[PDB]
Amino acid sequence: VPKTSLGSPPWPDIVLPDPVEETRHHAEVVGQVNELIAAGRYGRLFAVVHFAGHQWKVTAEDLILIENELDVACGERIRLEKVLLVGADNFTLLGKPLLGKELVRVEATVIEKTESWPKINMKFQKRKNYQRKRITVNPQTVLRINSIEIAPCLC
Amino acid sequence: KFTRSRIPDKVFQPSPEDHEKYGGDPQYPHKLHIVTRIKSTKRRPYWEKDIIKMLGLEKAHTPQVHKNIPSVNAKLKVVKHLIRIKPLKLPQGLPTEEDMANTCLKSNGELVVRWLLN
Amino acid sequence: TMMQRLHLFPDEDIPEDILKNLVEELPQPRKVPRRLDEYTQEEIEAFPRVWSPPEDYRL
Amino acid sequence: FKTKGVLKKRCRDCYLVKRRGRWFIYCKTNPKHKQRQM
RNA sequence: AUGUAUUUUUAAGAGAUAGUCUAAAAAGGUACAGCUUUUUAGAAACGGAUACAACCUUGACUAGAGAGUAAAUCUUAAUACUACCAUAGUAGGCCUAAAAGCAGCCAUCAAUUGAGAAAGCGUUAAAGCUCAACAAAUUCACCAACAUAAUCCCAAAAACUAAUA
RNA sequence: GAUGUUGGAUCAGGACACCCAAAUGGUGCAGCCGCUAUUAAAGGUUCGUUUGUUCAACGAUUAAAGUCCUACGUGAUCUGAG
Ligand SMILES: [Mg+2]
Ligand SMILES: [Mg+2]
Ligand SMILES: [Mg+2]
Ligand SMILES: [Mg+2]
Ligand SMILES: [Mg+2]
Ligand SMILES: [Mg+2]
Ligand SMILES: [Mg+2]
Ligand SMILES: [Mg+2]
Ligand SMILES: [Mg+2]
Ligand SMILES: [Mg+2]
Ligand SMILES: [Mg+2]
Ligand SMILES: [Mg+2]
Ligand SMILES: [Mg+2]
Ligand SMILES: [Mg+2]
Ligand SMILES: [Mg+2]
Ligand SMILES: [Zn+2]
Repeated sequence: VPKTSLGSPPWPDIVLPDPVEETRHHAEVVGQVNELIAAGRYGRLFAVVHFAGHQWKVTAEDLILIENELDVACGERIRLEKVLLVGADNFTLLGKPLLGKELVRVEATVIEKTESWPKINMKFQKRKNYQRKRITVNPQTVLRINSIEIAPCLC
Repeated sequence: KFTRSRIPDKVFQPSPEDHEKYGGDPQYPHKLHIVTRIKSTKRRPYWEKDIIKMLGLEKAHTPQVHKNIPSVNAKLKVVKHLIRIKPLKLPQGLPTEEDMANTCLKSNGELVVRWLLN
Repeated sequence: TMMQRLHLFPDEDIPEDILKNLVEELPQPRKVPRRLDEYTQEEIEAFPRVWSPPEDYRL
Repeated sequence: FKTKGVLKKRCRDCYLVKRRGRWFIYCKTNPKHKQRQM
């Protein structure tokens, strides 16, 4: 097997660590990040949330506009549950494909209940004499996001 | 002319390795079909549109369940190129009353009776 | 407009102005093959002589 | 010369050569056998 | 039987009755039409076939700064012919101006170790050139292809970091 | 609820299936003429008698007096013999 431009597969060789060393290394790394959470060294967190059929990027003091009516009194404090991502300058927690409740918590307040600005929808047809004009008004809900807290427990 | 055609019986006589290939059990045939509609009924002759209205296959990519009796099998045969057929499996057995609220149908073609405990 | 931001030079001669403001070197898309004389004697000696030539044949 | 669809050697002395990405029939004995494929 | 919810009657009503192409069976014509004439199917997307009425994917609402998929992006190719050598009855009969293998009929014989009573050209007929036969060797093949139009070519490019994307 | 239709005049754009000029193969090519085939479109491609005529005949010449297409080019430029 001499070297010809073909006989050698065109890509870098794959170096894959042993599962044992990886289990140790993981236990250790998770341990360390865990020490950062316990310490309180995370400056500001941002989260990726799944709400009302969309995904969002959320941080404390921020604002989002949800496209349908929720049944909540105005000013109540909601706790969002399905959480995809959590991240901070030094570290990031990734859910498969969801983050466990005990690990992280994100609490928002509903600010505004509104009807959306009129959306003009009109179908038309060439010389069939067909027009249909309809104006749409959509109930909307604005959320202030208050807090993202992250608990020490990670194993 | 164009016609309703026919399928000769040889088509439907399975070889021994087709059992191994599709994972059907050679000894016992299976009870229920899960039939999904993959393709459109447009551009197709009216009698096929009929068959698809009878099978309850009205809108695409929704599963349906049917018996494996010869009567239903005939119609399926007529439309067999528009549909997807898979045997329904019941690992946990038949659903009883208490489990009616907890039923779920997985893409294996597999019915799960107890779904999402607490 | 973007056509204006492209600068083409026939050889390698470029005004000090354009040389001085260059950030980054792009990788060559095609891998240029070597000639015969390029190969280190190590590499040529290292490659198998595939067939056995007869002596009485003139080359 | 002749422009032809199919070249065929007319005698024993026609040799068949490819030049300029065409097929020619050249003949030294008689010139009238010269042909050129199109 | 079976899978479904449709069908028949009764009472009122109109429009419509100047169709196109695609697949299939046929007619007529030129086994010609974006041709005409019937019978059975399909179609008339805001997505593909760049552009597009008929082909293909899909059937349908109203919002979303979400997702999974469908038809589909345009690739396919095509080559050579080589040695060395050549006497014999006998220009076999028959014809024919001549007829000598080689104008046609008959015969296909027999020397040499090996050479057809001859497959080519050639000559008025001869004469003369090569093929088949040994002798010397080496062997690898054979089934070959096809000019052009009128304003100005018609994405640009590209052998390759892994795709049931 | 109009895309005004033959031939000329003027001005020509293009094709190459070259009539001339330019390089060449083959010849039943000695040379002179020729007859065929290949490659080449920058430039040329006449004046008259008779017909409304394109076509055609005929006189005289030219290196030649090409074959075509462009709404049988071109009438809000011209001419109407037809
Ligand atoms: Mg009509
Ligand atoms: Mg009528
Ligand atoms: Mg056509
Ligand atoms: Mg019909
Ligand atoms: Mg389109
Ligand atoms: Mg829908
Ligand atoms: Mg002799
Ligand atoms: Mg003998
Ligand atoms: Mg008008
Ligand atoms: Mg001109
Ligand atoms: Mg030419
Ligand atoms: Mg010209
Ligand atoms: Mg005209
Ligand atoms: Mg005129
Ligand atoms: Mg005009
Ligand atoms: Zn020859």
